Amino acid sequence: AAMALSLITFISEHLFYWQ
Amino acid sequence: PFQSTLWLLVGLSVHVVAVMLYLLDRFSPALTLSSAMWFSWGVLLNSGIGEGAPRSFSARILGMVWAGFAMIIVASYTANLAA
Repeated sequence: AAMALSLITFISEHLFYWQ
Repeated sequence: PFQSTLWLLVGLSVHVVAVMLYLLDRFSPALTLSSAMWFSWGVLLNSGIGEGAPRSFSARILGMVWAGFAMIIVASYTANLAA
């Protein structure tokens, strides 16, 4: 469960940092 | 206190979770692959080998609970011999 929620955090950080 | 099937399943867990670190170290928006193996191996064995402090939240957010995985598995061990 934690590693599944890990990927979302990285995507959210990457997407937010993009803009 | 353990069966034959237990070791070969927990043993393969460290490497399959170690590799997740490296993938999260080469897409950061400062850990090498070799050091990642040490950090994953060390925490379960409770030994101060090298330094494996990672960077970035996503790579670190796994490290939040990965150490805690050492707690439960080792904790149940002493529980058995008492039982």
